[PDB]
Amino acid sequence: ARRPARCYRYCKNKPYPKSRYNRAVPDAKIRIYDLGRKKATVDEFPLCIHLVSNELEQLSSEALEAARICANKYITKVSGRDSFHLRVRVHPFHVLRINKMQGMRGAWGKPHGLAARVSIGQIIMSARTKDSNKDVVIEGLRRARYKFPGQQKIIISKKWGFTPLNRDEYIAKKTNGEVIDDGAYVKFLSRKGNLEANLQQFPNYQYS
Amino acid sequence: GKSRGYRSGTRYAFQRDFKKHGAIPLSTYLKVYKVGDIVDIKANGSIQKGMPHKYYHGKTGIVYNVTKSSVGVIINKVVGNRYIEKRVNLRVEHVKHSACRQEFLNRVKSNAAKKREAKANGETVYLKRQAAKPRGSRIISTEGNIPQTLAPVAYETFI
Amino acid sequence: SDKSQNVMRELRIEKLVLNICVGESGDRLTRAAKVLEQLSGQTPVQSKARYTVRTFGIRRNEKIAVHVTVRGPKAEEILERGLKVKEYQLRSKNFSATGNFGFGIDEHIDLGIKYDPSIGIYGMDFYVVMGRAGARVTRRKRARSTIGNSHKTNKEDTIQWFKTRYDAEVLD
Amino acid sequence: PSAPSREVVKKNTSSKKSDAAPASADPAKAKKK
Amino acid sequence: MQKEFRTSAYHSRFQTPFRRRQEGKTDYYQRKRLVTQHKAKYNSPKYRLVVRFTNKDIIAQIVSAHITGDVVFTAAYAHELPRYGIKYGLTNWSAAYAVGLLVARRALQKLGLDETYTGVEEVEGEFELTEAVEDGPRPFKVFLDIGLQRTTTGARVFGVLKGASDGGLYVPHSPNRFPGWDIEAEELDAELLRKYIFGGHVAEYMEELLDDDEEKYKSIFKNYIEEEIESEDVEEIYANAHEAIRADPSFKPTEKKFTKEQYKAESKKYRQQKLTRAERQAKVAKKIAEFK
RNA sequence: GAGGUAAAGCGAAUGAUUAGAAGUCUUGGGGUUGAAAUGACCUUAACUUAUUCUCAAACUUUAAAUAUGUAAGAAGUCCUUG
RNA sequence: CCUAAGGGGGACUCAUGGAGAACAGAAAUCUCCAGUAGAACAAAAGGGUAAAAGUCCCCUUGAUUUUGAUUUUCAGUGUGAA
RNA sequence: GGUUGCGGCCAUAUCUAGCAGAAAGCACCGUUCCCCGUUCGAUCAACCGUAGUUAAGCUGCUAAGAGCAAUACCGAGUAGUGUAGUGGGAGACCAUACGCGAAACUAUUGUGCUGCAAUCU
Repeated sequence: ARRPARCYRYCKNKPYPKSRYNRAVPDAKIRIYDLGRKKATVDEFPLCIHLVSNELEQLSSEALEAARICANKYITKVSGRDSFHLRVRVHPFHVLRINKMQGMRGAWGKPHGLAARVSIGQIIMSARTKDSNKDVVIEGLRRARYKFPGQQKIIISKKWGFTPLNRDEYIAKKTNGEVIDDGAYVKFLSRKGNLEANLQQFPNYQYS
Repeated sequence: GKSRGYRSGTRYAFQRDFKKHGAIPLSTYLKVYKVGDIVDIKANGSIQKGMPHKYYHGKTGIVYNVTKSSVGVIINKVVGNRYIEKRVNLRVEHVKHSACRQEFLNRVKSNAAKKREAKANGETVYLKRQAAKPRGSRIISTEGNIPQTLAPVAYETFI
Repeated sequence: SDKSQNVMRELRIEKLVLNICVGESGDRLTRAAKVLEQLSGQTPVQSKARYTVRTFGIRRNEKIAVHVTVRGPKAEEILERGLKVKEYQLRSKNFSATGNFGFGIDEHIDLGIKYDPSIGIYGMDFYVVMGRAGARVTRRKRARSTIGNSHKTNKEDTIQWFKTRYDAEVLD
Repeated sequence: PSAPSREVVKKNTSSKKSDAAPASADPAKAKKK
Repeated sequence: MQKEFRTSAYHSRFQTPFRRRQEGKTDYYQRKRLVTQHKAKYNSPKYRLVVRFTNKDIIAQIVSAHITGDVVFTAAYAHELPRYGIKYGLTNWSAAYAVGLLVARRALQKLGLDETYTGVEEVEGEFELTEAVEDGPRPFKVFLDIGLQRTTTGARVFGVLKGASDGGLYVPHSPNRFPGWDIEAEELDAELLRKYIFGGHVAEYMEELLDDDEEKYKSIFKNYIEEEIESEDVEEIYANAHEAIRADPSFKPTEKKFTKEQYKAESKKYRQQKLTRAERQAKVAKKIAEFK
């Protein structure tokens, strides 16, 4: 049924999303993007590891599903289902077309599948875990790379978990009462807005 | 098939600016246009009468006629291998004075003003504009500004 | 200054609206209009259905309800007549967040008007719109604006004003 | 007597069932049973 | 349960109306129709007879519009009327007539068309427009501007209109809005217009109220009683004010008890000044400190 | 002067969309309270608030590079009056 | 397709949400508050429009006569339209 | 300097929540014979300026305020891009050379100016 992925590897066409102009589009294979202990707070998983695209390329949704399943299975089998949080950072929004399913007359294709367009340096999957669980997660992502076409790099992030702060400035902000939890993520105090609300929301804030 | 109507392809050009819809400020209706004046053509989407064609949106021309609520504007358009004389009737809402003359008109006054001063002083003065010349020699003092040595930095991943 | 005990901050009735929403048109609506003009002494107005609903049996642009607006001392007189029917006992869930209130009588003859058998009996909605001096600010044509927060009418202020004026009880 | 009628202020020209009128958007009026 | 409406995105995309539209003072549709001049009359200005009524005043200005702002030609205020002999009821229909007559005469005095275009010297309620005089300058042409206030037959704005029309100004108009106009029979009753020109309605009200409600008569017409003005000689007040206006249409400013700088210094005492950035910074620091 | 393409944006409008958090259920169901009170409870799902991941040829506040209109004087500018 | 859905003038503000009123309830009618247009403007889609170009009311036939010029398509011919 | 009338630019002017406002002005405010319009003198119309109030409107000030505006050893000379090579790479794409050069983000600052006429402790 599926053509080989080599037929849809390159970003040759303009983005073709679902809209009010194409409606007979089937759903993407990947439906879950957060796996593992997704409800864990920021502090339990300081280590972040990314799979990063070195290619301007298209990845099919079923390839994303296969890689997600492979990485999840390996990391769960080795270190347990609650030792990590894996997030897929690409969503398939681009509709691929197929023509045959006379000649080149009326050759406009029909929806065939979904793909995500990734750039060079774009993150495909991220995994936040404990430091002691580093070598496991890498090997989990190293296998997921086999489900993708092109070249991908495994990069250990300098930042704390999924936060945009480095591992040293997150500590600097937390020890000053400058950060609170909001479930799986955090909220940072801002020096702008209403003073009373900001002081109430961050009671442990040492003002300078 | 093909559609080539009057306002085809004018989706964004004839739009009002963001947070600038509504009624026209009346300084538009108070400006006085004379024959020979130079005006910038910019179609206003809220007034559909006297609206210019999409080609003339962004063109500058000569006012050749003044009517009750409009002015006649002269535009030169390339059609093939020569220019064709066009005469467009435009309501003053789509017409603004071009600022290119008021800059040049001041230079006419300044050149006249500077020439009479030199004549009154009996000297000669040069009024041609000059392009930016190469800069001349100069001495750089390092007192308080001793050079700092810079080097290319090592590669590092920041994600 | 902004003194609460100012002369112009006194609550008063702006208007009293009487509504009879008979679900059909024709004779019954005309008789309801006759009731309204007998009660208020001024010509009522008929309101058309905004859309067609099969469940209610109404069609768009069909004259369904009839209502009238009374102002001045006549509004006060009719309001106290209606409160006699309600025997001066309203609920806390009769006053809106904007300081107005209202109720509904089931029999219009209880107001003190002569019963007739051609006319029939019709229930009625009384609504009282409360307001202070300076509401014209929000209604005039030139320099129309809003009303300041302290001058606004609210639920609690209307509740205490009603309890003071009519010595009635507001079921909380 | 006079017969005045309330004038039109809304803009809904079509004679169709309006918004905010769905089934099952109501509570159970017979909850006490 | 319902979405909060006043979001930051709501304020970011909000397009505020014009300053004098948000004030609810200038109708820019009508202002565009009035101000805009035929482009072939290049710098010839259109003149507006701006007529505005307050609770205590009538303002009649002759205005020309410009890019930097409107420029006033002449102005007449109802409180100038006591100088001409009208002390009470400065917002009458007849007070409006006197204000219109005064502004028309003052404008023609400023222009220099006094002997020519004297106007309706004998006010008899007849509908009339100022025709041009042959081999002479055309009469001053001004267009009425009533702003946001409604067009009703018998309104006070058309009292100023009639006063200016009888004063020699050429203000195009129709008599179907003057009081005394019959809508069913398309003609104007000159008698009732003349009655409202010389304050007949107020005199009739005093006559009708004096013999019916003595207390309401005393309260409403307290000024007339304290000045010993009966209903019979009210018309003479306006008739003499007309002659006084036509004789001396000049403007006499009120002699100021204080100078401009004295007013400025006295007023500057009762104004709060903006806090320095350091002051509000110190306030924020003190609030943080007192919050432990 | 004009533009709305590249880029960018979505804790900015439209449309698409991942995940939790805290609240309202008073106009969601399930159960456990009651000899009945729709008045509490635990849960799923809905909304709301502050966040979060990813997008748009027929979305956009913003907005290039290149290309494009006009002007750079004697048929001009100024002074007086037919 | 439309004697108005054309023309002029005037008055008003829309979709929606919240809080209230006998029957009346998720949907009738009435009141207030909020409401940058999230409505409507015959018909596709785009643009435009808030004391209006939207809704309603009043009066009307300028949807009239004569013939020229101009714009678009363009040969700078016709037709249509403006 | 305050206020009013008519404005220009059309948020540095808007929005939310509080407080203050001498004089004048404005305003709310009182009445219904008359012109006039309404289901309703609420709006609109007229009369009085007389009986009252700054309660509101209006003006000004406050807010580690929302928005808006401006600036920058902010991001960032980054993204993008014109031109060039018998450059690299299987390709996708990338680097370099001569040029131009963002947006978001970050930080700081600010919160109407002004024209004509009249008027005022």
